[PDB]
Amino acid sequence: LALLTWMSGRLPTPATPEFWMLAYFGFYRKVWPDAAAWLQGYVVPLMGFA
Amino acid sequence: PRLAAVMPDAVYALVQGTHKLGEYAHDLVFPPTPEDLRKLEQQVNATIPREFDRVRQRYAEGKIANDEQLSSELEDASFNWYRRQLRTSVVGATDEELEDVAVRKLRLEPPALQASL
Amino acid sequence: NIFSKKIISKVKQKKQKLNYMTSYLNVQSEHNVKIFHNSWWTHLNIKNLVNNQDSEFIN
Amino acid sequence: FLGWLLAPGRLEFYEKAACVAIALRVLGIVIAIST
Amino acid sequence: TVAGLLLTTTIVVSLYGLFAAVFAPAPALPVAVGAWPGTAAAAAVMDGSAAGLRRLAAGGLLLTAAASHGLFDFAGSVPNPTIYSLLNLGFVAAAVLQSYFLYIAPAWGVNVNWDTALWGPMYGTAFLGLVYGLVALTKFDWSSVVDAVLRVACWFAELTMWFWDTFVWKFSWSEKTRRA
Amino acid sequence: ELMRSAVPAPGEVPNRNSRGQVAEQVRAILDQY
Amino acid sequence: AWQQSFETYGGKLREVLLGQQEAAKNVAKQLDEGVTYMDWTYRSTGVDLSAVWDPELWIRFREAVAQNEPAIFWNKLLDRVQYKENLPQAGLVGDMRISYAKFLELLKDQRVKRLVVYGDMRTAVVEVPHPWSASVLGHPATHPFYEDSAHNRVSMLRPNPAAPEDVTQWFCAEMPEWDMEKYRFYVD
Amino acid sequence: AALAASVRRIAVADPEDPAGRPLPGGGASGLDRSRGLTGAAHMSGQEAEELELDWGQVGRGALWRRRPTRWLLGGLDGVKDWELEAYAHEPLANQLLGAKYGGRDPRAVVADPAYAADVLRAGPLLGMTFVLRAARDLPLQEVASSWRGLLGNYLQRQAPLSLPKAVRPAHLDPTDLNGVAWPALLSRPAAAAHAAAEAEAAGAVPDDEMGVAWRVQSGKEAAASVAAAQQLLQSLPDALCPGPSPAAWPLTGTKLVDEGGRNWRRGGSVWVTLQPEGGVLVQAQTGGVVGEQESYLLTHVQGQEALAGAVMSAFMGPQPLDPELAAAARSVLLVPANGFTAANKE
Ligand SMILES: CC[C@H](CC[C@@H](C)[C@H]1CC[C@H]2[C@@H]3CC=C4C[C@@H](O)CC[C@]4(C)[C@H]3CC[C@]12C)C(C)C
Repeated sequence: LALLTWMSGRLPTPATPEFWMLAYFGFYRKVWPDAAAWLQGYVVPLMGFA
Repeated sequence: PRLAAVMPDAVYALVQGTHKLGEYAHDLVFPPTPEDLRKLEQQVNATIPREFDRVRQRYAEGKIANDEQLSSELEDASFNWYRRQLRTSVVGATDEELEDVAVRKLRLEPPALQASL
Repeated sequence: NIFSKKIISKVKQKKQKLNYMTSYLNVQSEHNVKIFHNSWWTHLNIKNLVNNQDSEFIN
Repeated sequence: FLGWLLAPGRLEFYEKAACVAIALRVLGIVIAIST
Repeated sequence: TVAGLLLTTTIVVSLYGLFAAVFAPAPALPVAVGAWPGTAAAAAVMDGSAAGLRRLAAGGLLLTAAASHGLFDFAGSVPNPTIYSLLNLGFVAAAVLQSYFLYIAPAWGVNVNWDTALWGPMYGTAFLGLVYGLVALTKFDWSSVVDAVLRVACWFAELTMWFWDTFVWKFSWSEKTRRA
Repeated sequence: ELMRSAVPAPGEVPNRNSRGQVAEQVRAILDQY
Repeated sequence: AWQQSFETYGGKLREVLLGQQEAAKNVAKQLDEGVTYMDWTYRSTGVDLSAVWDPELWIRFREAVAQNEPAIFWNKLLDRVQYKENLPQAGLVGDMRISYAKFLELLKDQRVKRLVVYGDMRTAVVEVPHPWSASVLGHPATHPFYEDSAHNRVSMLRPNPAAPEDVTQWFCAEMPEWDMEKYRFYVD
Repeated sequence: AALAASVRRIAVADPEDPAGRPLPGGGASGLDRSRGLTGAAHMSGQEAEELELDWGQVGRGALWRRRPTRWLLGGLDGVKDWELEAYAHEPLANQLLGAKYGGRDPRAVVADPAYAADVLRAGPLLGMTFVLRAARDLPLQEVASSWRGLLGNYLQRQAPLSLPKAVRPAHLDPTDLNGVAWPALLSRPAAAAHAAAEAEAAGAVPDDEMGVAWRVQSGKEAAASVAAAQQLLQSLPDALCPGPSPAAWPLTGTKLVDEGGRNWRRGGSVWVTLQPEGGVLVQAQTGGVVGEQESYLLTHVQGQEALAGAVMSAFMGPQPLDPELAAAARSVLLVPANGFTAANKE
């Protein structure tokens, strides 16, 4: 995000395709398959269903 | 000027300053010992060679110097210790003849293990 | 504690001279930067002499 | 990299450049206080 | 805002606790093979003194579920915007008190980790009630946590710009200069 | 002599000087004064 | 003002440290072992710093700051920058190559004192003592390092009771490595 | 001693005179291969069998300051006091309990409380061991008051002890100070059944199949021993904490506790064993590098049947500290009664 705003000269918001490309590729395929296990093992026990 | 001389002085000053700051960091957190300073006193005293004890007594009884006469007194003590160590290197010590010098520099004898315990 | 500092500095320099002089037994010297005819062999491009003139399995 | 960076020739160039630099700095301030 | 999310999540969790508590007869306690084959209540069945207990817990969970649904679809305009301040008390304090009970539960040595349909929604709804006390305590605008996101994003951006210009490539080199 | 190490010590290795170093020594002592 | 902060926080930190004194000396070992080998940096940051980090230089710096002898540090660092000056220039004179078979033969019969395999592992500098500087025989070609009172060099022969009548099969002690005159041969 | 302290193994020249060629003896010695390790000593099976380590592990449990909750975040609320394991003599476990409760349905054997009173009263006969290790930082005053409150209720709420009858005197033979008679006791005429029967004719005839003539002591000897046990426990704040100076405390000066004199180190282990006749054995061991582990013998009291019964019926009794390890240990004490051995060293 920092480098994209510096280069293109504007921040990627959900109105732009850059934000969605970053979101999908980066977030969903690099951090989500692990942060999912993290939340499934740390925050969901607090709520009702285990 | 002469970077070849500046760099070693630079690194020496760096590490020595770090040592000083560490000593300060250790004397405030862990305050100094009141009497084991005498332990270190005497245990840095004990390794002073004999050729210097002649001025140590001269340091006790008043007639040390003004500030300059000692700084030319201990010089000859340093030098006679120097030549004595040179003779111990070449011709050996006082209780040691050439056969024992050849023994010592050939590393022929082991350190006594039975006498250790 | 000044007298000890002075006499031990004296014997320290003396031990340094003992090491740099002859067979002293426990002391570590210090080395110097060498600024002179440094290595003398990179001054030369001798490939044409050694390979006797007078990369296809790669790509 | 450092053995190439601190070669004697580069050392002498650094030294001469720094000498002329400090010289011109102090000379400029000398002529500037002289105004 | 996070008030709506809070209450609707308490809705979902309590209704699922009901749908899993009123549809099954009972779970079974592990036998712990070889545990004092005589007395000490081991290698037995659960009693008719706890099924009604489970149904009472489920009924209380349903009443607080419907209460949360009422408050949620009432204060969705956040008709009375300020009357619920009374039931606010009832909706939060007891909840926290609830947790207190469960917070003393390991002290009493009661086991809550083995069974599913009893203490799960217990701790869930209790912590969610404390969190609603939070939502009313610091009043998340639903755009303030987004502001914290933006704050940490700006800080990390200023970190990576420095890292770039110091260890990768100078910003004076990468960017084009003009006038000549 | 059975339990001696055969690896002498980091210390008991005496110094030995190369040619350039004996030249350095001879200069620094000939013009000691 | 900084000394005012030191004198203020020192008494507080001293008591807090002396309180536990059990984790405050294993946190020390964890921190020092983590700073020596920077082997934590990949999963922490994404930059595997262990490949450009030098443990030995750091350990030498720690020792030179703890015993206040900068040589222990400097003497090391200097031969890192000045590594081309330390290639052997004494026992190598001209075309001082040996052959792979000659080197193998010298190796099998125990005439090689020190083998120095280099970085690429495809080049070596064999070190072979002069034949008279190998054993402690009192040959009048070795410098008189070790002498008797009556100034006669010492020798350490033993006549091999199993195979006498042949001097080359006798037993004798070996000379300290720092007293040998050595050829330094090259080999691919 | 200097030779033994180091590791250097030296081959032996052949007594055959020709060449003095060292023999292929060598040896890996899996007890030697295991130094430098931390937890235990991997042993390649049979080697541990030929070492007579006849105490197979039976159950693992944990003393929790507060057991962990599934619901709160990650179960960090779980704080464990100690990590305890138990062991019991396997040959004797096959000998006594295997001759009576063996040959039936395992579930049916464990299902009746006769087996429960069996494993309760015949425990101290097996020389059962409990090895509980420190899992965190422990100040001695804290865990000491904890232990007092822990063994008070087990001291109060227990009945007279059930003890066997001593058939043979087992006098010592001072001139033979490492000879033991149990091989002769099993192989006296090669028909030791009849001689053993006419020998127990004097003392008593056994009460059941395995061969024990039980004798639960009467009204008296059931409170005097309990009073002496309460006294021995009354010496805990005095023996553990004598006076205000740690410099004279027995814990200072060795790595089982910190140098500060008021905390016990993690990895510290306590071993408990119970002889038949009310005798207690207790040892300690600071863990870590197997190459320098320090074992310590604490005390050896005798006749204290009350504390022996308290320990056995507290670890495995009707209301133990954790019924899970009690159940597991009873079932795994059943499993070798069929003949085999857990940690199968055959
Ligand atoms: C409920 C305690 C449980 C483990 C069992 C330990 C704490 C018990 C078993 C044997 C006992 C000692 C027998 C004789 C001695 C010697 C005497 O001087 C003072 C009393 C003392 C220590 C006795 C008291 C402490 C000892 C060790 C733990 C795990 C909860």
